[PDB]
Amino acid sequence: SRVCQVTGKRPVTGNNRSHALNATKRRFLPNLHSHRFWVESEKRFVTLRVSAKGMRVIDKKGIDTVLAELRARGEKY
Amino acid sequence: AAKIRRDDEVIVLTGKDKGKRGKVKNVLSSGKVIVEGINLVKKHQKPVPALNQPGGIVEKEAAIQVSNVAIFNAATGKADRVGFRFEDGKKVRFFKSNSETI
Amino acid sequence: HCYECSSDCPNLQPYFSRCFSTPVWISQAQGIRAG
Amino acid sequence: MKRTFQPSVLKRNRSHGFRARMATKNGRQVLARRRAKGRARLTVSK
Amino acid sequence: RGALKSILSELVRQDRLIVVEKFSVEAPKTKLLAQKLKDMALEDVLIITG
RNA sequence: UAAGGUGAUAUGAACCGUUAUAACCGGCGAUUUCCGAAUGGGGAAACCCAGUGUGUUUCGACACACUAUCAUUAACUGAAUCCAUAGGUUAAUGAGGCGAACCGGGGGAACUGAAACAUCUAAGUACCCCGAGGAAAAGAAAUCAACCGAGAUUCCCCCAGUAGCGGCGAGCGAACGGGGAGCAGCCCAGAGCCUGAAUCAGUGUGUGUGUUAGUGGAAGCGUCUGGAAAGGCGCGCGAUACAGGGUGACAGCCCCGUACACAAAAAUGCACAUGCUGUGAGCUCGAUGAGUAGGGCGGGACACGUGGUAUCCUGUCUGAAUAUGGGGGGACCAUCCUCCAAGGCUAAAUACUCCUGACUGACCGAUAGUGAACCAGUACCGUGAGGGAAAGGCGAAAAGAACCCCGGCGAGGGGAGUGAAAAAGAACCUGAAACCGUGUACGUACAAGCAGUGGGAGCACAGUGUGACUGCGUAC
Repeated sequence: SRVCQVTGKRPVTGNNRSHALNATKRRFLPNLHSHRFWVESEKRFVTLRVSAKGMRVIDKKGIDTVLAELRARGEKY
Repeated sequence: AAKIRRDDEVIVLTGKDKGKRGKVKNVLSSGKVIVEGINLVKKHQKPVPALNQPGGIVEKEAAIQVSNVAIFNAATGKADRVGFRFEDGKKVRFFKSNSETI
Repeated sequence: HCYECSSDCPNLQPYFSRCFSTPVWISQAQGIRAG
Repeated sequence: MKRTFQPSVLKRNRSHGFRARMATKNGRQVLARRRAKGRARLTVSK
Repeated sequence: RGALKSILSELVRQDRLIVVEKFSVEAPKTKLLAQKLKDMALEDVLIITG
């Protein structure tokens, strides 16, 4: 399902509002891509369907620090 | 704790035999009590080919209510009520009005 | 001697009231010309 | 002529049978609604 | 309060208020109180104590 | 705890027990087929087919046990590939399923209202899903207030149908402040001295107290009617008990109870006392939660529909300061008040009732009250989801009609009998009306129509019934 593996961004729902304010239901899907991140600890590549907000969490916090927050959470990678 | 038991010479307080004295034959389940020679009815007993093929108008005794009898005291001469005391670790039926054990 | 049976109605109409009333499917009366 | 009900136990038990009802979420809700009603026969089965 | 003041005013009119100074009974026994109002000449009564 | 029992329709039959295990009631224990999460694989539930152990074997076999998947962890051995992973196996743990409502979260209508309708409404409702607990959630100020101050959340009453929002329409609708219910605050981002230092848990004896069987209970007789007395009349007695029920009619005193006084092998709820184990105090200091706050865009939530509009949430794109700093105070700014976000836990007041116990009712009384007073979610109906009835009363007690007649060894009936009553006979209390008969009185076979009404003979009864002829007269 369209969930970021680092930030946990679900698709959220909301409205389309026209210029005549007609509300109709839509979904704000997260900007998800599967990307392979190089870890020098594990000496491998690891792929993660991550949002583009999550790609910024990874290089700001570290890729070891992000994965440590996934094994201690319950995600599988 | 029954106040009216298997073989007690009782007296009837109510209902067409008011005053008559007989002995209990068997206490049934539903508060009905057979008294000997007291509550006589007239059963038109149908003869079946076996099993008491005498099929007369059999006169048996019907069940009377257990509250309509009282135990005959006979040491006062009157009907009398029952209480329950403990003598010698046994629950003891005793008469009212003279407190003495049955 | 197991007598005084009832009047078992049809198992079609669940409102025994109209069980013997109308079939309750199609009402075909066809000759109506009003213009 | 040919009426709508042509019985077959195999087509019955594969459509409305207990294992067919217990296969999906919406059939276990059927069986939940028929225990909650108090139904004698739960499915078409026996 | 205007009703109760008007009922108590009427109970002294139809002489159904009797004020005692003490109404007490020694043993907590219904037999004694059953006697309590025979001398008082009461059968249907409401006792109101403080 | 007992003198009676072997559940009910349900009689028997064969028995068991009688003051010490007959049954009954309770606590604990054993047994607990098959299906169903169903778990050894399968399957059209209630069936089919095994695997591997372990026995035992008359050699035909027979038993008992194991064998699900997933999650976490550990052990071993293990590719492409050398390390190493992935994988594979074997263990231990734990999970799943069902459940009426309440609860939190994720999704989310339309009819309707607007007198049409699209913004708005209905309504974040119905529903669907996920998850939890006895409650849940929220919760210890980035809060309000207004220059005074308040001091976590929740709930209730006001504030107030106010301020506002709003095709400024329909409608929506607060806070501040005040009165109450209940009221506890604490941790981690951290190292020292001290060093079980109270805590808060679990487990176990111990006490106090319920729950789960129970025990004792207090007293009335004559008399008349009657089928029968509980009624009437007479005269007593109990009452911390005159709540209720039953008994042949209406019982304080007949029974069961009730008030009251009591009781527990054993297993449990609650407190307390705690011993023993786990967490872990107090003091010195530092530390003070970043892809966050904020912003641009799009939405949503706030009573608040983007409007001048704060605040919150965040899909997307960005991006601080780091206490000498930061948030808020309804656009925004300056003052100066107040607070310290980006970690978490937290009882009570609150909501609910599938279920158990009592208790109550200006609640129902069999077309009512549950759909269901009764073998009712049944009979029936539908492929199915699903729908879904009707049906209570003999009598005080079966004493439920022996026997005799007619009949077809019928059905039904007439006697006889029971009983107060059979016009209580089971198609059974009471038995209305429609509707259908029989008997009797009167009328009626030359008379036209809302059928009555006014007049009215005659006749039949003991005033009633009928009503010839006649005037007027087209139901609701």
